[PDB]
Amino acid sequence: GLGTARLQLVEFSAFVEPQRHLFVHISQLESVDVRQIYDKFPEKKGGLRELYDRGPPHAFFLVKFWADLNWGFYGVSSQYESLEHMTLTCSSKVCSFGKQVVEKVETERAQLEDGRFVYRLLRSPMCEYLVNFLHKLRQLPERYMMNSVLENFTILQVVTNRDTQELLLCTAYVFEVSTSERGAQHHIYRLVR
Ligand SMILES: O=C(O)c1ccccc1Nc1cccc(C(F)(F)F)c1
Repeated sequence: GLGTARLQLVEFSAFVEPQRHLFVHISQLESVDVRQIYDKFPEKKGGLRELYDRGPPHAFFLVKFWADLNWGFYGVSSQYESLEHMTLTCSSKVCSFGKQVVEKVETERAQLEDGRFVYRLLRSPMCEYLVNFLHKLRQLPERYMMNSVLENFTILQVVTNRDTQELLLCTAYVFEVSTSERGAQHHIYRLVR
């Protein structure tokens, strides 16, 4: 599972609507050495290397997506849950060739449902930089070219307890493209050193 004692990812998805199309989808464990990816994110140092030093290390995950790009409103939907009532800050950074080019900061209040608290961030509009980027990527004539382009782009999500500023979840994403026959796919990994 992608999660800690305090906070779990229930569902994640990114999509376009005119019946929607999902680029990637997680509905709800191998490891990887964070040193192998230090370079994919800034040495900002709000990038990965510094965050990991201050831990906790069990809070840090890597997701590799093989996206489905064969298909307007662009959106992202996240759902988390916990047994504690919290307020969350969710920070998402896009990084391109080592440099942070987007930062999006959102908060969500716990909601009571079925004996647990859920934190629903639903249909957030995907930022414009990403929509435009996806429209170009969609044009490329060959899957191997898309992957070459995508090798230089990563996303980092940082979820903290807003009232204590404790990190609860830190997730790095990296991306390739799948063929239409093989649909979207993901693999989740703990990060270690
Ligand atoms: O959608 C935005 O505006 C977004 C902005 C900054 C950082 C991440 C963002 N969204 C996001 C976050 C995680 C994964 C994906 C996607 F999977 F769509 F690429 C998109």
